[PDB]
Amino acid sequence: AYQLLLSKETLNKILQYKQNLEKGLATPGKFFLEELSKQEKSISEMDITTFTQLLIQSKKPQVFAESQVYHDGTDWTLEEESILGDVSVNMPVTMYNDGGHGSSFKNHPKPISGYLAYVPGALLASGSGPTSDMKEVLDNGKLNQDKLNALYERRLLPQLIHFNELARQNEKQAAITIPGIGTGCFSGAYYDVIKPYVRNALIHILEKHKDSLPYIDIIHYDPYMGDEPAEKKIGHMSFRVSPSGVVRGTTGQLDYPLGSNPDTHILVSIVAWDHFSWPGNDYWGGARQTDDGVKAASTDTMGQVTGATGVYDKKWGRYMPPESFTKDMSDWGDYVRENGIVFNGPVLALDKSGKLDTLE
Ligand SMILES: Nc1ncnc2c1ncn2[C@@H]1O[C@H](COP(=O)(O)OP(=O)(O)OC[C@H]2O[C@H](O)[C@H](O)[C@@H]2O)[C@@H](O)[C@H]1O
Repeated sequence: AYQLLLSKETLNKILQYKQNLEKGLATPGKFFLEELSKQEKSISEMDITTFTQLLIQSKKPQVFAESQVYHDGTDWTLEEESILGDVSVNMPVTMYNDGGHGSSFKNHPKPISGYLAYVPGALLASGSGPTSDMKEVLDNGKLNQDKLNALYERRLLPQLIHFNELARQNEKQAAITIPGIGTGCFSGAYYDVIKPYVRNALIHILEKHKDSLPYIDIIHYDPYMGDEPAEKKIGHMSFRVSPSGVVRGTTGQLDYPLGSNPDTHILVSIVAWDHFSWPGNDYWGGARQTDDGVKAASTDTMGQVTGATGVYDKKWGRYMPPESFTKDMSDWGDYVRENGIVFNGPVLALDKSGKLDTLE
């Protein structure tokens, strides 16, 4: 029902980390250790896929990565955090509204079927000393455009390759909507300077891998505000920058961009996710707030992850937990605590040749 993806570089980091845990050169963080203790095998006796799944399973339904983490053995180590930020997840979804924040959403008369790809952006904020992503892309506290290009390339390429093959298997092209990933909460002190960097990072990936993405046609980038409305042609792809608060009538994220439709294109939206949380994040707590929480609440994301069938509330634009649970603490996070649900699924990685395959 959901699929975890990662780059070649991320699998090399899992491999190194697994080796170090076997050799005694590393010790696991508190939350990864808790998930290992719920299982019988040791680090040495486990395969790389089981190891990867248990590290991903340390994610909690709700965690604010920018403010609630210490980046040490008390929660998640800088090593685990390096791996976790690179993990993305995708799932097919029924989109019930266009994704408008607050009361602005428009309900789909007939729910649209598409896909969500949850990808964490550069974590450049912290309430406890520098993050793994701050160490990588910052040179003396200044944003490095080329290091940011490398980070987003590593995170977004496994999903871009995944949806390119899916659109070829469906005989359609791809229409992908992308928000201003890493430009809000995760930008920290760089809030006033980050928007051009994320837009240039997306241009860079699509310019680099255009030969590997033929069945990808529309890229609709909506950073809400702080970017000039523009149309750019990257090879065969059309990259559009249409900030909703700048360009009135902009197509919503969970809606078909202009020049795409259900018969010619498959609809994919990127979701600005968190290193340490389950896909919905804030919406596990009932709040339809961030890009992450608005997109999970506006789709059946919670139904995909928990396996339960919820009920869409047209007035609040939220996918609510089953009536049988609530009749009796009734948000989606309490549903998972009541039923013992864990975030654990299949995981694929890009190999040397640039294709997705098993981790063993
Ligand atoms: N009313 C609005 N309507 C539409 N878009 C908005 C609005 N306000 C801001 N945006 C834009 O929505 C875009 C994304 O901003 P963010 O949601 O913070 O994403 P991140 O990657 O920085 O932080 C990830 C964390 O936030 C989640 O909790 C996750 O689970 C993580 O914890 C920005 O371009 C905004 O300008």
